[PDB]
Amino acid sequence: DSNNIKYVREDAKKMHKLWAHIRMAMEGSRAIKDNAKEFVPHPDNTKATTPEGVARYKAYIERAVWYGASANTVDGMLGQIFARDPVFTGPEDKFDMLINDVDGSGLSIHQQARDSAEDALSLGRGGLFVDYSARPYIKFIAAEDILNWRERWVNGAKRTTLLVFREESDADDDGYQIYKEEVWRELRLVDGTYWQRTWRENDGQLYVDDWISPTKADGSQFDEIPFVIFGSKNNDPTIDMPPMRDLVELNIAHFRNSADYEEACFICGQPTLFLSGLTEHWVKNVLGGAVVIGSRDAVPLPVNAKPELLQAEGNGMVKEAMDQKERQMVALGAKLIDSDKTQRTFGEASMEAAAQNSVLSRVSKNVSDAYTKALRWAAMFLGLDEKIEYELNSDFDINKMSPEELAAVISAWQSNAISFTEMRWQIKKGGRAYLEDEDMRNESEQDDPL
Amino acid sequence: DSNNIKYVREDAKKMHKLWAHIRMAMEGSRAIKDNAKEFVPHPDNTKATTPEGVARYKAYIERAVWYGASANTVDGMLGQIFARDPVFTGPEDKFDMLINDVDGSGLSIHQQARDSAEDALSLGRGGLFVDYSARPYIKFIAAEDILNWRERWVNGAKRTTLLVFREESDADDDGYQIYKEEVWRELRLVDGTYWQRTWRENDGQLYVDDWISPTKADGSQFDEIPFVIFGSKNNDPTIDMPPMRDLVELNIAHFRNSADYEEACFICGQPTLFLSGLTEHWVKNVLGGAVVIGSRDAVPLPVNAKPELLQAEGNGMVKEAMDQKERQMVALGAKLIDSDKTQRTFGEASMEAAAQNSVLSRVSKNVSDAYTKALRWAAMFLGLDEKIEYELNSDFDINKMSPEELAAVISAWQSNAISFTEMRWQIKKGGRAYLEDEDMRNESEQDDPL
Amino acid sequence: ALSDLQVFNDWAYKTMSEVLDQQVELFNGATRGAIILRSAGNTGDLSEAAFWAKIQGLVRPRDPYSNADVAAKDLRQLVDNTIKVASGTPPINIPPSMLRWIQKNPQEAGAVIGQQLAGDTMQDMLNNGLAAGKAAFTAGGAVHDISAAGTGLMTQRAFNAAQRIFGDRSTDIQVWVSHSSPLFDLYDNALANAEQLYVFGTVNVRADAFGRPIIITDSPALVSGAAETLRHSTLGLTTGAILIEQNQDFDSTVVDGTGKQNITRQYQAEWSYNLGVNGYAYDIATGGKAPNPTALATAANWDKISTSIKDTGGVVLVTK
Amino acid sequence: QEAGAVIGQQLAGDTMQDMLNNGLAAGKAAFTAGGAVHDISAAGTGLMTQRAFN
Repeated sequence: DSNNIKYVREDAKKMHKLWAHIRMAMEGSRAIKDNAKEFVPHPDNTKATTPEGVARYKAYIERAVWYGASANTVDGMLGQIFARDPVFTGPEDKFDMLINDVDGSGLSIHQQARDSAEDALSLGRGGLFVDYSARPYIKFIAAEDILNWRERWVNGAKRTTLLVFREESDADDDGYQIYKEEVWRELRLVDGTYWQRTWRENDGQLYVDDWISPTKADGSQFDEIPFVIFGSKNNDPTIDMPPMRDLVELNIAHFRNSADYEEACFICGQPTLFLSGLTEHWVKNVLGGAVVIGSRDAVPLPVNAKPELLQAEGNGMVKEAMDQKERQMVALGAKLIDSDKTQRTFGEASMEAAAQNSVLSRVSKNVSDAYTKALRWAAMFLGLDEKIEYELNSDFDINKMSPEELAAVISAWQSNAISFTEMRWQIKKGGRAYLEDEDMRNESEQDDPL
Repeated sequence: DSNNIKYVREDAKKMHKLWAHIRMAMEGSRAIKDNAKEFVPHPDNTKATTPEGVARYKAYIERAVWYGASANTVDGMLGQIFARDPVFTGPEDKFDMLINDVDGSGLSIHQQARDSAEDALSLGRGGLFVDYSARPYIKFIAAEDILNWRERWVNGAKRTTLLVFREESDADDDGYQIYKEEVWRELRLVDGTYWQRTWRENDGQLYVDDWISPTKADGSQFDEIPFVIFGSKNNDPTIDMPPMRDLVELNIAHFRNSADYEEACFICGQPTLFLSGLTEHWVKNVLGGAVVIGSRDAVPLPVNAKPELLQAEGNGMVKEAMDQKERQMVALGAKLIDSDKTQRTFGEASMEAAAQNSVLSRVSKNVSDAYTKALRWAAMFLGLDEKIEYELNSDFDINKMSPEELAAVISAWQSNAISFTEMRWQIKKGGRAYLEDEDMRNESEQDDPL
Repeated sequence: ALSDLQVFNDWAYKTMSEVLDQQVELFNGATRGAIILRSAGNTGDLSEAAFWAKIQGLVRPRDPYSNADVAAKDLRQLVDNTIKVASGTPPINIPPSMLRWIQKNPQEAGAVIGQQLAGDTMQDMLNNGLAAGKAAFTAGGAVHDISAAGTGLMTQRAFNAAQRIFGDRSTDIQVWVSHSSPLFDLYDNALANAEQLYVFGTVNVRADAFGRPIIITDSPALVSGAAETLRHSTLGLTTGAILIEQNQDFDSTVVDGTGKQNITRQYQAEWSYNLGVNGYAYDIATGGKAPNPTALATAANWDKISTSIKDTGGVVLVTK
Repeated sequence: QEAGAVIGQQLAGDTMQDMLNNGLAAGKAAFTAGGAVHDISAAGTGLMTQRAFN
């Protein structure tokens, strides 16, 4: 019951380093350059000990350019997933407060879903908490916030019996300074009953609270802890592999190769005369320690003197490795960057569309399940309808819908094959309508001007 | 008392530098060349301290060329988002005062929306403030103007308790000198009630005004602070990562590589005779320091003498570095440049359009939600209808509607499958209509001329 | 026990750390409330509570014929006490560069330090509580010694002496906590019964023949000496006898000190809790503001607050 | 974090103070260097008066 509430499950401690790495890779070039020691080894650590070595390493890191493939990958994946908006199924008037302001901050449920999908795509872990205030609130939980979970078997079933997670909040003191006050919720399930504590630590003063048992509208307590841990793979308490690991590693390798290439650019990319076969007498007498290199003047040289404009040549091995890493990130990614040079045949990509959009569909289904479960839990708080759904947009590759597509869908609705709400969802998905279905009905009931 | 109204959060202070550099990158070549000291490191610090070194560095920077594709990026993104005009749904004649002059300065809500969208696309921050004069005014708070905020849970909900922003102005005197006097607004929320103060600063003092509780037309004061902060990620007080980071860093790298390449062009670009196997006596005899190099005149050389023009040859490795960086800038998805030589096979652009347009859709949704919320708050101030909406253009890649597209839309309106206002909306998006639909109905109700 | 050598999901994937060898599950219900483990913070380095005292001459004989002179009486107010104990962690040298074993695991270092530290922290709480309880009971005169009589440990005749000491209220003693050697001596004596009150089916009784189960832990605080001078301490506890109360102020930092040829990465932890013994007060002046186990286990640092031994909860028995 | 907050507020105050003081000192030094100085300490009794402002 009472123990070290700050304890972190040791495999979460395993995953902290990787999770921080994806966070840094998403943050951008500045974050990577700030901790470049963890990514780009010094070409000579014995130099790195010396102050000249650390200055050289600083200059070496600054000249490098971060490609930013992982951030673009996550952005494009999120954009593809959230074409238009997820649709709500069931009563829409009764659930309006959960939709418009899900957490009470005015942040709509679709935006919270966007954050959850971003987390599940980037570092592949998140959580939803639904608790009573009178109005239920659907929290959002970061991956590093879920810090403990266990599983005994009661009647031989998978039942998460313990779940502790941290919360961050700024104390509302009189002044204008910013603290960081921590709150822990200890969700405990005993003999099929939900229990929870609050560990508010305002002013470091432990206002630990007695165990409480939340009740539904009709009572009967609860049978399951209302906390779904959505992930890249599935809604399991076990940690799932982040989808961005390979892309982040490729980006780091390309960044190192870029550092080498930029150092080469700055040093040996400039042509130089390299006056060979030359004597000090000749220099000090005719050159005078100064060479005019414009086309107006000519320069003399003694017998058997050969000048040689030396400069590093292109298509080197370093840039070849950089090109292959770029192609590899293109190859194992999904709509992360675009190559205007190459062309792709229509119909060839139609067959590979399903394979290319695997992670998108998986995360879409996972988050849809998680949010539907949370909505059902909130309904049971309110004693509302249970058969409700919240599905994220699963039909990917969305564009303006063709005129023949419009004719086909209208013909299909004219037959008893597609419902009116289905047809409106189709026509809105194609960017052909904006008014709600009921409003369109109300306007279209009236007689036409003719 | 604290009296620290001007205090800025630590993370906002961290983001000031990135915001300023993004502003500089958008600004153009002048701002970068004024501060090329940071972006372009001196090729030699030992010379950099010396005077001839700083002269060489100035001549080095002046020949550099700021490619400036970040500005073109943001311009193209804004043009795609703000094409035609965002649609306002609700009683217009009650809200005509807001649509016409959104802040009492004659600017339509569309122009302020465009400014907010540009600020969200550029550095991922903004703020809309609504206050009571009788008329409500929708402010526009610059990204750097929001200098403090606070997030505290009451009744288990995300509620914003403190939010301080700077309001700039110019002093009104009879003279012609322009002062720049600032007033700080402290938006505070205590026990679910919105209060407000203004801090003024003149003649060596810091004014404080009385706490006020702005009320709706129906009274009942307020429950939420009428301030919304939007960005690329979502409408949260926490900073959203600016979308231009990758483009800004790549543009800076391209700028310094262009500096190096232009130095090479100036110095080693022009050919030189480089007469080898040459004696001083021959020069002083016939050359005399002057070699006529026209096609009319021929010049001799001694035995075993070799002339050889030497200029830097093309496709240098520095040029290929600039080329790869430009291709990267294209690859990150920015609509920054076009390419006349590239040819794309249609049927594949729509495959990834949803991914190329990801941040555009995200910003569209965020700004639409923010302006919707601001309009609802203004309606609450006036005590008018609450079911009002404000949505931006969510369908990019707009173009003239094809005759087949027009026929399909018209046939869709013939059936009770798309509303008349929807048909008018699409036909206007296709640029096939300009006048208001009510004027259309008034004109077309009359009998045909025959 | 568990081996998990068959499948290696990850290198030394939590497979073993020999986390602890002593039974430390002796808190709250485990000790039947005797050693209650709680989580409620309090400030400073103490926790003082005041309660009224028993008036010694409350009832007096009265002579109706001559009331004589009224004896003057007055009422006091005793003071409770709860010292705060500070416990840390020696700097732990994490290997920053992964050391290239058959199991290559750099961050598993901190991952396993977490669990080992949790186990050792609970062990330290239990051991300090037991040592402080022994010291307080010894200072209060609640001790018995049977070392000089016979083998030095009787099967059940030993417990009756503690019952006699604690007096008429002996019913409220629930649990004896003891080292494993007294339990094995108990088994050996029971396994060869002089008065045959044991049968083969009932020779493995863990209780004390009065409904007070013996709870076994190998706490070093309950043993002292070696060979001939080896002594085992068994102490009985009522409900709420030992109060170990955490403050939930765990602090943990990892520092990249370096300073040498190779990088130096360290680990450090800090926490605190409040130790209290029912009916006794820690003498703050005699001991220290942040006492160590040596000072906690030392008598004359504990004062008897309750008027009667029956009020305070705990009796200690020494067996050789 | 209370220590960090206290340091932050005191640091804001002291940073304002330090920039103000250094600006005023540099201004006084520059005005003395440029020869735009008027002294009342020598002229009779050196006290603030509207005459000194004139």
